Amino acid sequence: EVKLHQSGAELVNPGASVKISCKAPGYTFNNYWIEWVKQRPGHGLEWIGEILPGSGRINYNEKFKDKATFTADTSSNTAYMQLSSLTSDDSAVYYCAKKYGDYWGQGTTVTVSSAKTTPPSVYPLAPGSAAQTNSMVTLGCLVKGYFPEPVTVTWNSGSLSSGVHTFPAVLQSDLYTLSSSVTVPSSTWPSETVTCNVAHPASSTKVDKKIVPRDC
Amino acid sequence: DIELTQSPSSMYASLGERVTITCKASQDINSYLNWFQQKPGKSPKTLIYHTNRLVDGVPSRFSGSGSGQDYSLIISSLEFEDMGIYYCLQYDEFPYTFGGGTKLELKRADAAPTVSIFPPSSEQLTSGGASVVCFLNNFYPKDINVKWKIDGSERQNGVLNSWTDQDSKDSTYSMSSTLTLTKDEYERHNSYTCEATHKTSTSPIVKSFNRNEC
Ligand SMILES: Oc1ccc2ccc3c4ccccc4cc4ccc1c2c43
Repeated sequence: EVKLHQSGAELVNPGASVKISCKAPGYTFNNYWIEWVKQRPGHGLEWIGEILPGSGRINYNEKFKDKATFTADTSSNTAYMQLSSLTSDDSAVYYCAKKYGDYWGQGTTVTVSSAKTTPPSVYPLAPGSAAQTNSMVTLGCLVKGYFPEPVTVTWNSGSLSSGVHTFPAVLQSDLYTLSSSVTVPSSTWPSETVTCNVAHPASSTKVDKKIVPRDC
Repeated sequence: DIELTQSPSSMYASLGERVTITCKASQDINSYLNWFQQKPGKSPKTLIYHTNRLVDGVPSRFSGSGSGQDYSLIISSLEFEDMGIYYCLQYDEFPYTFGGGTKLELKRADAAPTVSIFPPSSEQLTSGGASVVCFLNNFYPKDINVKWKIDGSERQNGVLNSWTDQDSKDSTYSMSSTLTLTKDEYERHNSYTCEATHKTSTSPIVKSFNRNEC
């Protein structure tokens, strides 16, 4: 799948800077150019520049000349890209890639915003008492009012992965809302319990919510 | 900059059909043209470099061709795992540049959505909000309309929608629609309804509950 390892998501104020790492393991770090690419949602891909670690050779796209700064450290097989005087046109996913074969990082999301970090509220979605007894039942989690992205959502700590749709977050004002559904056999719920797990690393929050049938 | 225009900008094709997408450069790029595949929420992956060379492990159904300004990527027999967005890149002159991408979506049998409505949790009502959620899952094709009704009357503000990309298992699409009110608003009405209208029927699929029960 992905062969290079990038640093994690970042929330940074407008005007400030971030430094993203790209780790490239292997004995030949100085033999390969590292490319840096920008992707804003809805837009396509865009080339930022490249660096050849250990050579003093670097090529910038003109458009990012004063925005990106590339360095590399050869003893740790790690390339860096600093992005400076950030504005909201800089909010995007950034990738690094070797200039050879299929060697891409997982990407690094950057959010340029001075909005406040806010933990989510996690709400269960259990079927109404207008209870439809087809042979499958759908349950859900609403994950509301958080900032920044991402949260990760799982079901029974990862053990339940079939029947799951986790929907992209939507940004309303300066807060995200996201929902996840899971569909399971009717015979098996509620007797075999279903719990949603939500992690919001930016607020150092984790919430677990058992989906319980509605009472009265 | 060299400009790359990809055509078509999106495509539908069935399992086993041949597929051809094109990349046109604004000047001669002397065969320095790569192709990448990007799936929803994943990183890009390198398929073809220098017009027509396969990266190791790339399946044989892929090939590339072209010269001067006109390049193509060809899939000889389409597989379900070939869904995604395809990008060309030229490396003849700095700055290197990508095309705008071609989205490739897989055909399949029509399928109505499975629609579920959920009242607000009692937990959320304690904070003074009330979100009503409607899931429209595993439908094809992607085009769908969701309409919310409070006591028989259409409602449009406070509604937030989110679509999935094409499912990697069954090639369907899903959607989530959340109607957010205040608890005060929510407690004043009785009947809440989401109506989905999809290509498969001229009757909307209607799902609703009455606040008066648990
Ligand atoms: O000649 C080449 C052989 C393999 C390549 C693999 C990846 C990339 C690449 C990836 C991201 C951004 C720009 C890139 C440019 C090249 C250019 C040549 C090349 C390869 C490239």
